[PDB]
Amino acid sequence: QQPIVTGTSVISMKYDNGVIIAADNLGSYGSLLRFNGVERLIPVGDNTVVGISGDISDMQHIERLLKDLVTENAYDNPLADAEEALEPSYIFEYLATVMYQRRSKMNPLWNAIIVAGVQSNGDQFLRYVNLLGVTYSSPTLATGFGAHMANPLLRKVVDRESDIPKTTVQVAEEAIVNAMRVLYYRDARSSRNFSLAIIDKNTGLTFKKNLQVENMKWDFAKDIKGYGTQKI
Amino acid sequence: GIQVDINRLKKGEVSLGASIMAVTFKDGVILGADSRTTTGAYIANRVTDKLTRVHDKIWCCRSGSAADTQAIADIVQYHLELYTSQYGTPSTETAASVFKELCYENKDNLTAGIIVAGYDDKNKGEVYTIPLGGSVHKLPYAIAGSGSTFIYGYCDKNFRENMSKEETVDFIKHSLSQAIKWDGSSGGVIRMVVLTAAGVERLIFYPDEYEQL
Amino acid sequence: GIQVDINRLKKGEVSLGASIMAVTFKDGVILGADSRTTTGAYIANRVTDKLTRVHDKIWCCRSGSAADTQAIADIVQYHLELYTSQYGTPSTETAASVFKELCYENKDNLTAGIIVAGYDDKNKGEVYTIPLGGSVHKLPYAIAGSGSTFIYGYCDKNFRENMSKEETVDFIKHSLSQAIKWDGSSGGVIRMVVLTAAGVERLIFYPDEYEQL
Amino acid sequence: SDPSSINGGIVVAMTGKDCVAIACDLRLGSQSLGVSNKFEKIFHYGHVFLGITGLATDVTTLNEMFRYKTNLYKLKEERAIEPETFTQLVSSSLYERRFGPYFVGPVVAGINSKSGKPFIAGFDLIGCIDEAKDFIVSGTASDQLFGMCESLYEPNLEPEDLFETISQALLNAADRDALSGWGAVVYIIKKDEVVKRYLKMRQD
Amino acid sequence: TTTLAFRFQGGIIVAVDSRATAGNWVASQTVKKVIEINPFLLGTMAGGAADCQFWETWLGSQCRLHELREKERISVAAASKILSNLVYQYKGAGLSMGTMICGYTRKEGPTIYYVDSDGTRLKGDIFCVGSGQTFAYGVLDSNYKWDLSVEDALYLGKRSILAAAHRDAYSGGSVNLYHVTEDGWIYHGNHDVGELFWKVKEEEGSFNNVIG
Amino acid sequence: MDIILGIRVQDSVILASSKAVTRGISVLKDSDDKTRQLSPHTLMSFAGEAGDTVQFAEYIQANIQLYSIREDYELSPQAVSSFVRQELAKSIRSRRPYQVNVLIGGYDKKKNKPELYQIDYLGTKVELPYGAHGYSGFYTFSLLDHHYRPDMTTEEGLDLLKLCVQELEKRMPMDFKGVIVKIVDKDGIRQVDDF
Amino acid sequence: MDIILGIRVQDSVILASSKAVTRGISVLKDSDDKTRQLSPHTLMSFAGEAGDTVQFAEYIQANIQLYSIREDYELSPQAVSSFVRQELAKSIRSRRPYQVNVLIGGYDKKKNKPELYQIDYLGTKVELPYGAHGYSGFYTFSLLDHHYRPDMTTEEGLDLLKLCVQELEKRMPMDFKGVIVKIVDKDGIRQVDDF
Amino acid sequence: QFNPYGDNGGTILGIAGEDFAVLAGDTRNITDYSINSRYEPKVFDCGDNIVMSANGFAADGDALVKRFKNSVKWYHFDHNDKKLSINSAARNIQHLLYGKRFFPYYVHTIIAGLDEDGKGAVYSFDPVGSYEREQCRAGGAAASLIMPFLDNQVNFKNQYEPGTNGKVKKPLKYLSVEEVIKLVRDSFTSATERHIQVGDGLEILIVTKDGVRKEFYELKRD
Amino acid sequence: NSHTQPKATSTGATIVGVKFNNGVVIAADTRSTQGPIVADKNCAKLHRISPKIWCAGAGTAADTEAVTQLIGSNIELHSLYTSREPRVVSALQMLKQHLFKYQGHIGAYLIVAGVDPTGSHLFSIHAHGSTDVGYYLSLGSGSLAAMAVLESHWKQDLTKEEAIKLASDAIQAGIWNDLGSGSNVDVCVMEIGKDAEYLRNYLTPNVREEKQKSYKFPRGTTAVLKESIVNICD
Ligand SMILES: *[C@@](C)(CO)[C@](*)(O)[C@H](CC(C)C)NC(=O)[C@H](Cc1ccccc1)NC(=O)[C@H](CC(C)C)NC(=O)[C@H](CCc1ccccc1)NC(=O)CN1CCOCC1
Ligand SMILES: [Cl-]
Ligand SMILES: [Cl-]
Ligand SMILES: [Mg+2]
Ligand SMILES: [Mg+2]
Repeated sequence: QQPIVTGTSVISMKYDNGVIIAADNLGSYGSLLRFNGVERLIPVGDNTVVGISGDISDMQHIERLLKDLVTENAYDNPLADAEEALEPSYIFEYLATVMYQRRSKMNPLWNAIIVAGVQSNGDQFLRYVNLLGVTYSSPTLATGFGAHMANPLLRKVVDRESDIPKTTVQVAEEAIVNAMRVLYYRDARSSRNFSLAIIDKNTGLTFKKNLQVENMKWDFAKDIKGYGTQKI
Repeated sequence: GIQVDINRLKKGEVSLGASIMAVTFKDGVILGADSRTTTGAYIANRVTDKLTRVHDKIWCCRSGSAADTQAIADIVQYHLELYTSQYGTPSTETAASVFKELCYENKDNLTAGIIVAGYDDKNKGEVYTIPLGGSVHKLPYAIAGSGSTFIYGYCDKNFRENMSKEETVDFIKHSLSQAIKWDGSSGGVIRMVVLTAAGVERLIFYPDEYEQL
Repeated sequence: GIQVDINRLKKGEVSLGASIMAVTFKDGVILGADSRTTTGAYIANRVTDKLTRVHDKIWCCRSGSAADTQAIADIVQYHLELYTSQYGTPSTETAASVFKELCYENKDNLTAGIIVAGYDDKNKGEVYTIPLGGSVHKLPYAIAGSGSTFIYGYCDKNFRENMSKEETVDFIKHSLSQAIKWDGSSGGVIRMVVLTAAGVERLIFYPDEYEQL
Repeated sequence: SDPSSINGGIVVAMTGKDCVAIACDLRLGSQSLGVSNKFEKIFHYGHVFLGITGLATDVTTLNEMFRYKTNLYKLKEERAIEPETFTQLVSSSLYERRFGPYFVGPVVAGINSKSGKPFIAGFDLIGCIDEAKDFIVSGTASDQLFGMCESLYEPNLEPEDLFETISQALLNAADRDALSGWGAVVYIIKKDEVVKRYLKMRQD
Repeated sequence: TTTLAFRFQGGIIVAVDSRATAGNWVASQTVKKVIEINPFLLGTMAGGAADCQFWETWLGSQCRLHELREKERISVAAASKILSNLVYQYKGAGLSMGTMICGYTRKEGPTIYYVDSDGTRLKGDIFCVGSGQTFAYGVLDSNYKWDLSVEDALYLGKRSILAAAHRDAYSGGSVNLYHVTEDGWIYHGNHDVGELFWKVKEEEGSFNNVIG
Repeated sequence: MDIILGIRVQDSVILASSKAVTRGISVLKDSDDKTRQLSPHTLMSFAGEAGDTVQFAEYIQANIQLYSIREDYELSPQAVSSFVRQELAKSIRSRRPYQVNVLIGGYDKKKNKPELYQIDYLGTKVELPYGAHGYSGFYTFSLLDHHYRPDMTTEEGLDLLKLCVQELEKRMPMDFKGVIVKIVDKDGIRQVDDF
Repeated sequence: MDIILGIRVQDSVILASSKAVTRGISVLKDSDDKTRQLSPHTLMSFAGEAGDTVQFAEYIQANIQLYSIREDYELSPQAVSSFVRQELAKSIRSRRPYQVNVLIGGYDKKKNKPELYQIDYLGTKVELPYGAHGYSGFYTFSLLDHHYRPDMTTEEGLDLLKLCVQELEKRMPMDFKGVIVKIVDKDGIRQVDDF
Repeated sequence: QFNPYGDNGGTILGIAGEDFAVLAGDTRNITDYSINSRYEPKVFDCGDNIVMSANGFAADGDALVKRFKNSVKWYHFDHNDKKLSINSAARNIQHLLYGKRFFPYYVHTIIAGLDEDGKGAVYSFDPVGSYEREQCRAGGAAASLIMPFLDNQVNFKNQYEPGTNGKVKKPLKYLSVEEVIKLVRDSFTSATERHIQVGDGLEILIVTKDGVRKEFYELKRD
Repeated sequence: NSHTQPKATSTGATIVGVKFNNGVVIAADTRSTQGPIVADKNCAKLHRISPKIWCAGAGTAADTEAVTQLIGSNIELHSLYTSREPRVVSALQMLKQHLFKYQGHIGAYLIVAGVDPTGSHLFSIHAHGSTDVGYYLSLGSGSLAAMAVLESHWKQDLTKEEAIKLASDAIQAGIWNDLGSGSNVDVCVMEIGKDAEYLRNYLTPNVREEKQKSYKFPRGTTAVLKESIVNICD
């Protein structure tokens, strides 16, 4: 078993009133950049966003499970849109259970997943889970290349817990958008087009589609000639 | 199916996977290339120069292994400099022959897909392509690199002989634009080198321009 | 490369390496395909029909394993016939879902790259592509098969939405012509199937015509 | 069939106030079988000391080789080789066999006779120099030695106190390694006197 | 590991080391390798630690159920066969166990059964099991007589483990002694090799290979 | 699987070596002498890969005999052992190494002391009071740890050796057809015919 | 490996079986009886994979004893051998086959004739005047081709057997610690204590 | 081909006193050469004055702890709210681990608490269930660095009484909670210096008859 | 040729190079690893090829030190032969041709930087013999963490002080986020018309805190069997 059509990095971070999460709109087929209209951020209710990387067929399977979870929660539940609504912590633990069960049957869902959201009591939720069933939480979280390149940049803003209240939504979103640009420079299986989602405890869920990487530095390339000695 | 070319590369070495092409036209010949260099899925260099000078008006496009193509191009440049000191300016055919000799005789230890392009006054613009095997093929235009697969259809339909400079630049720009769009191993800026009687001209084109073609 | 698509096949099985595509247009949708079937480098069948009916106005293009795609298409046709007996005419989306379910749940044992295309009266022409992984992708047009690699550049540059019937037929003909020219696994005649409100029309085009385009 | 862990053994070196210490175990085995409990791994050429862990045949071969090279050095230079110079000689000699290396983990220790500065250094099998103020470790219980040294070590220890620290580091590391132990030797090296002590340790 | 047990005039001597390894890493020096099944039955452990520990405590449960059902203490033969039939069901699955079931009953007398994970079950007077079994055999065989005293037999068992503890890299820690009579098993203490080696070297005058 | 033992006592060195030569499922010979005299007071026993053992032993023997003629002088056991070790140390990094393990028992006439050296095919030399190669050591070392004393006589050493052979005959899987015993002392080398 | 032999003579069947049980480089036991009595006039010797041998032998023994009680009648050696063969023939195509080879020596009371059957782990049965499993056959078969006669007595058969054991002790690589000999005849099964 | 195991690094440490017991563990979580989290706790209060940590492959570690916590819950339901003794918990964990003998939990487990005489207890487990009570145990990535230090400082190994000719050993005695925490903090700072997978933060859980207390300390973040 | 040694030291690292107004600056961390163990907590990864050409090295530690010294030796002889100050392209050419000849078996990954009569230069060399030119470059296990910072903050026309800040910030990103890198930050500045200044331990943000206890043993704690004076003199 292996992933065929794949999605690359998913990045995310916490800020004073909520969480931000982002992911590009590419479905790679090996080295071929085959599909360009792939949404890899999937909202669940008006308080959670699940970002998924890895195998896209397995992503679409998870989509259907989450869709079905909202339906099932509504059954015989008069408080489905109030006290007994789906929380980010519920949605995550469900997925984490599935991922670990599948790895334990030697038949894993190939993915790396980040569940971002805001709880009912206003607390920020951000936690990671992957094909192995491994889970962890941190002020910043990222998958694939994001882990190597985005996290370093995002940790300069929020290095520890105490930096979260000091970080505004403007500063946080700027860091995310910057990180997406760096990934476009340096990740061979990434695209310019991406989606971004903000879940705030006050202003709620804001889903931004069709964003582009901009303000790129390419001008210095013209001065670079040859690979050593060549002058022309 | 061309994963096999990448398969030939030594473990962990830098890969040139590329979108390179050379096109003859009325006034001479134009070489074109992307600027991406990869180590797996990490882009080691996003502003590479794959168009390299082996003589005043004989250049080449490099693809395959970065190390192998550089080592070869350096040796060829040495041979042609020594040729010039004894026998005067070498023909583009002569340059392609020296490339072939190195690529063919070391075909097992090398991964180098090279396009040779030059301008004589007698022979005008000429293009020779040298694939992995070490064979030589003289053509009106040539395409190569991992990204070239995606533009065989486009280039065959759109290429005409005796094009103008502006038409040839548009042909190369549109072609490499598509190759870059579809090939993950290709990207960055589009470098070009114009070879005519007038001299040598370097051109560059940035993403903001060519992406929205 | 294309190898790991063909590296999937079981030893000795018939290969459906292909040049298949489906294109939506003003009046509906058109499916297109070559007619070549190979066992290694031997052409087992030069007049194959890769465009197959799963319902009156829901057809599919097959690529990958001949056996696997046939077995799948037969099961889908059975499901949609049983669907029609109980719930009436199924949507093109419904057909694509049944294809996905079979391809995804049996992704390890199967090699089937299927394009689903159909005509509703409400939804007009629709195209869904289902690659090896078993994922579904709804698109304005789709290309697939070993020969599709060579026409990504051409098709992206030349495709427009809301084309006429004659324009779409020319678009498919020129595209598959190039795919056939460059891909050894593709060849023979170019079959097409037109899906509109008028009905179902079969078209064929022979080498003597399309080769010299 | 891993050359570095057939025979087993350990070496450790430390610095102190105007002194250095170098210590080693005495075991030589053939995998599980203990064969000799008298196999010393520390040698000296003039005032420069060299400890060597790893494949025993190479330990012996390198000792004979550096005895050879330091003797010719002395005849031509008309002086004893210094630790800094000897360290470079070991590095050169190991890298000369880059693609057919001696399977060893050598450790240099000594005091420079001119400047009086305490000096220690370690190498990998192909001659990569590892210089350190505090301590150097080598052998099949290197992980254990790293742990003991990092916690027990403090700078500017007197020779008598330094002896206790290095001895406790070696003993407790050796007892957590199956292929190391069976006795131990500790060298305490001052500017112009050198004391050699054999430690009592558990013989299993 | 190194474990042994031998039969003699005055019953059965059982002796084991206490080391546990994970490759060349010495993980523990204080492992109990003798399991006390009941006042008349002992079991030794060698091989996979978990396998031995788990299945021999399980064996003790099966022996208890026997005496509840049959109103009589289980025989050594029957107890050993429960274990040998169990591991035989897991043959090929990768269990690693080298055990000895030692005990006394009226009908059998003092009896020792070797039982290993590839299904072998053997009755016998002398057995040494483990990575250092050969080292123990060398000392034990060359000094063994049926007419040994309880004092001499206890010492020979202790000395045979010590010999193996010394030479075998994967044996050591401390020696646990047991003596089995008609009245049941009797524990004869934990003996650390740290002190025991030097005590034995001085008093016995042996171990001349070592720097005294 | 080939048994070679060595015991150094007060005034002599005793080497015991198995007589069996086995190929496949057949014992081709049961009276083989796995040793060569290097010099009047130096004896080397050997065991390992077929062919290599005798080829190596005789090659060393020739070199030591050449030295004796040239200098009209016998090399010390320490000197011979160092020469042998270096040859094996060269060998291990050759195209095809000698897969031979040896024991060198000698009497140094200048020191008036017996000496026993154990060298493996890698070139790993150790001086020992008692030594063994192959699987024999797994039994004999622990046995000798117990029974050996440094001040023993040659007769006490032979009884100590009998104790080893008995144990090996009891617990070894293969029939090695007994041993040939030889004693090295101040009066040279001699063979014990009845063992 | 393990040695199991069988010789059918005029009025009896003689089975010889090695006493050694070896694991690794240690002979764990030198008095092992590699046989089980299936019925008063039927004896089965066995050799092969550790554990499997005794587990198989006892399983057969139980089944034959169950038959004897049920029918109050002893099964003929031919009938027992056929039952054993079928069990091995089933076994070889199982998930984990019994890797056991056996010799079945019996005295048929109805025919008043001794019978010897050789069955391998595949379920390959043959009735023979003399038989052997493992590497033993490579020596004993040719020896018995020469010395065996069909009309021999039990005493002549034991001398013929001694000749086999001597040859094996001379030319076999492994020490198999002698053999336990048992005789099957009209008066049942008995063991020769001094061999 | 799919590999179901992974290494999440980290290291843990248990020490037992006279009337108390500590179970410490760093808060860093890693994969390969990347840091996943600087604060991800892996030492858990499981109720009945039992603290537990299962270091190694975090997914298996979490699954095990989760299952033991649940085992404690069902022990109360089935046996009239009886307190689960540390020795009983240890045996129960053995069966959890050995239950997956042929597809193991890749973890080194340590539990700590008080025995039924009120005295400090530490139990340690291998991946397949073999267990042993000890005064002292380090587990995880830096176990080989810390463990010999503990042999020397807790159990006074290789230390003799000065002037007694190496004849009289240093006498064993229980350590105070203050002295034990000193050894823990020094063990982890040393392990942080020399092991790349160890750092960020240290979380100690102390268990006395009064309950379970926590203490946190910063560690180097490189 | 031997296909790798696992025992051979191969340190994790973060080395970078940044070009500025009147020259070039390189920097590095100071951790040397053995597997997961930190062997040296303050090694020097910045090497001198010539007075004004310096070389940062990652990969197989023995190969980077050995190859930098060999080329440095030949560069010195070349400088004396030609009566000229050595050029960076000469070191570049000699390094790549050596590394290429061994087909990657010499695992040296280098950032070369310096000044010479031609101007200021910055190159990178990979083990297989390929070379790259750039204004900003990063190698080592923490190259991605460093390059993320370089891509975020680098601009054209950097000053000396800005380049040192950018370089050390890139190394810090490796120190904190990459497990292979750590400890201190070394820097070397090479400006045109001036001597190159080597700033050993330019930053030390990872100082070991005071230990809770002293582990100085009472004298006599260790049991001893034999004492003897060793003769070092003739
Ligand atoms: C002598 C000492 C050696 O043979 C004895 O035989 C003892 C027997 C006593 C303990 C009963 N044997 C061992 O000590 C035994 C050796 C061994 C190891 C593995 C398989 C067979 C035999 N040691 C163990 O079993 C250790 C005991 C631990 C240290 C308490 N356990 C392990 O090595 C475990 C589990 C092994 C295992 C077996 C089957 C399936 C899965 C796992 N492995 C680890 O702990 C892995 N790892 C090693 C490095 O440290 C981190 C954990
Ligand atoms: Cl390049
Ligand atoms: Cl078909
Ligand atoms: Mg064709
Ligand atoms: Mg030992």
